[PDB]
Amino acid sequence: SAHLQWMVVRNCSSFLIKRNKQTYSTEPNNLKARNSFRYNGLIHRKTVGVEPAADGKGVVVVIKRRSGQRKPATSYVRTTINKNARATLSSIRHMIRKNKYRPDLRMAAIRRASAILRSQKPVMV
Amino acid sequence: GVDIRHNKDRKVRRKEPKSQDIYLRLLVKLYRFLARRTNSTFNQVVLKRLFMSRTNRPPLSLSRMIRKMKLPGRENKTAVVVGTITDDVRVQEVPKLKVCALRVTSRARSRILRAGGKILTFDQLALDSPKGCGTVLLSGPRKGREVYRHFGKAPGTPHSHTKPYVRSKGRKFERARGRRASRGYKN
Amino acid sequence: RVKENDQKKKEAKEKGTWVQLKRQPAPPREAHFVRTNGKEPELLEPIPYEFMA
Amino acid sequence: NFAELKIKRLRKKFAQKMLRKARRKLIYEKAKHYHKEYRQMYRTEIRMARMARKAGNFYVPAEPKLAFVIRIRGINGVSPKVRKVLQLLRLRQIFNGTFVKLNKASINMLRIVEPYIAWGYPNLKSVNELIYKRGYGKINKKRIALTDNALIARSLGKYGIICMEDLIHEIYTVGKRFKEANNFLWPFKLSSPRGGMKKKTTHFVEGGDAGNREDQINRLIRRMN
Amino acid sequence: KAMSARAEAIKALVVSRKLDRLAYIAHPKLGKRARARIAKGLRLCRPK
RNA sequence: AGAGUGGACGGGAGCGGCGGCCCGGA
RNA sequence: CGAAAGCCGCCGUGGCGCAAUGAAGGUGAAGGCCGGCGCGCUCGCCGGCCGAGGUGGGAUCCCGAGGCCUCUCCAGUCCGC
RNA sequence: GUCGGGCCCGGGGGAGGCCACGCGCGCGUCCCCCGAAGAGGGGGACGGCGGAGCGAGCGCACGGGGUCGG
Ligand SMILES: [Mg+2]
Ligand SMILES: [Mg+2]
Ligand SMILES: [Mg+2]
Ligand SMILES: [Mg+2]
Ligand SMILES: [Mg+2]
Ligand SMILES: [Mg+2]
Ligand SMILES: [Mg+2]
Ligand SMILES: [Mg+2]
Ligand SMILES: [Mg+2]
Ligand SMILES: [Mg+2]
Repeated sequence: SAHLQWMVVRNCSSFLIKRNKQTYSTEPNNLKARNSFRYNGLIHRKTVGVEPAADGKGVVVVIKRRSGQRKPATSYVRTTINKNARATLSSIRHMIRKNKYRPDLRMAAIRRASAILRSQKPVMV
Repeated sequence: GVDIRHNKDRKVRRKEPKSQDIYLRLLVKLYRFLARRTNSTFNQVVLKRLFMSRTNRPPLSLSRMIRKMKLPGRENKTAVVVGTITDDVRVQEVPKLKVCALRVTSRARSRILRAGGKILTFDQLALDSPKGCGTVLLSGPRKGREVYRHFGKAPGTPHSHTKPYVRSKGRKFERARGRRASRGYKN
Repeated sequence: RVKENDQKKKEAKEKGTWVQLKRQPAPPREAHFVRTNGKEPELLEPIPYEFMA
Repeated sequence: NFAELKIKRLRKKFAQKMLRKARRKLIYEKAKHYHKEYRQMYRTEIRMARMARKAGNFYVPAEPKLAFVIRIRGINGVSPKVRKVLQLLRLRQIFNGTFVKLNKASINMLRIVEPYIAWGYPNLKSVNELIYKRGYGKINKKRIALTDNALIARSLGKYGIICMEDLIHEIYTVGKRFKEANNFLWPFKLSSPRGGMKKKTTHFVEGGDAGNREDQINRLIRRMN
Repeated sequence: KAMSARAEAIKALVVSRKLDRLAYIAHPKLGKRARARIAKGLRLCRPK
């Protein structure tokens, strides 16, 4: 259960970083990277995360499968998107909203995707 | 400057359980939501009793709850205690009951179930009756224990019946002067 | 005054009025006219000092 | 559903707007009535005294039913009886005035705390300035600025007191609900007296401030609020 | 017997005023039809 | 789109407002 | 690591609790109702049920007269405050 | 006698100020006239009375705590 697992890992977790007045989390499916019940990547039935791609071009969106909830090998389905910026934001927005797959992390995934894209694009002098 | 005393400003009361029990914390969250967003004084009483300590939540006996359900007008109501249902071996037959408790001992639970009743926890109580309707809210005897036998006026005063603090019970342990008129005085 | 209150409430209930039952602490003093009756008020005046005792 | 629902909520909004307009018209008329009553009372007192002078007699007016009291000494070195009377008067700070209703019991406890307060009889202008500028109400044990007739009506509408004009009318013409209105009013926290006091620690009739200045309390209230 | 006696005893039976009108209309339940009348008379036009 | 200071339909029986050659009805 | 951990149950002996009181011999914690009969004697005979008494307060819960509505009326359908 | 009170009790008439007064039709309530019972009718004024949905469209501001498109 999400609430029980949160009451467990709320203060004791290997992803927790408490340093000077701030608290962060480093689990691999954590948009906004904060110690919260909403933005926890392990305790929910449905989770969406975004990362940079394997090569330095594009964004991989990983969502949690419904069925294999106790089998962590097959429990995540990830897709790489190497389009342009407006289409990748529109595609992940369509994915979240039209699947109705946890539609409160939508804008957080949007901010994270735009940050990853802007970091991926080449640096100007 | 204003003339007020500040020694009674902070009210000494529980605002959360002292426990680190996560299941208790979860149902305190649930009943805190219910007491806030509901007009149920039942939910408010259940919340503050959830905050309370273990001595303030004495165990309720099965026979005592049988009597309080047997009281008139309480047919097919849900008996609710926030505390522990213990068994009473002094009662031979058990009627069917719909109880809700934080904790039920093994033999009390077996006796209720094989008598043919239902036992609820507080989450399924909130599913069944979220307002608290059709409930009888009991409690155990909060002043039945040995510390309350020892509290009160001092034992060497009249006319107190306060248990003294003696290291053994016998004819040599605090029965002389002060306890009978043939040794000084009696009071 | 308890028995007086009870009889007063009974008479008020049967006769259909509302009457006062409490008592009130000595109100102020209800504006009024003071007749001089034609004559002028007498002029008072402090006395001189004389030592007797 | 999206047409009957919207016309229903539009009808509800219209009815609430009409109720607001009705209550506004009511409070307007009430204030007009009180203006008539005040001017009638003022001219009535002047006419009574003038009639007694024409007849050759004396007109003794009614000794007032309303007093404004101000705690004017601090909280250091106070007798316990004086302390208890001042906190029954709700004067817990210095320059901390309030309204009292004058009878024998109240006058005797003022006589108890004579050298700590300055008190007197306020006029209608003083009650206007006090309730409008420094008007705070007690709403579930909080001190809330009187900015809203809704606030006044939600606390005191069960006595027919639904506006600040109704409050001022009760306090000035001490009604049957004067206790409730005066207890609704938080005690007024006045400023320091602009211009000074000429001596704090002696009675007003011997050159100080303490005691009963009769209508010079209005001069003090102008300087102090 | 006393309850029967009291039971048979209790069954043995048989201008304008503008400010008051303003309070009546400003009442929330009583003044509903009155301010409805005021509203439709403010916004309706039939001659004569 | 979640919308409730009461909402239900459903025969029951008439209006105000939109569609006339007086017949209406998501 | 582990001098830890696990297990015993015909290993619960024992401790503390479940009963007190008396110096001690010792004794040792449930009532009411309904019927008959003595002498229903301030009370036994048997029988029947019920199960720790009563009063005043008492959080909570239960019933609830009557109210509050819907374009609108006529006869009831549902739940809500 | 009263710039008194009675939502300034009221009614009539003649070359101004004020009002947070202004849909119907029917009912009531009050008043006037013919009144041929002072009946039945011709009218006016008041109402908090009577089954039946809804004005919107721009602004300005002493208006639920500072902005400048200086
Ligand atoms: Mg301070
Ligand atoms: Mg201190
Ligand atoms: Mg001093
Ligand atoms: Mg100066
Ligand atoms: Mg001194
Ligand atoms: Mg071992
Ligand atoms: Mg044992
Ligand atoms: Mg043994
Ligand atoms: Mg006049
Ligand atoms: Mg007139």
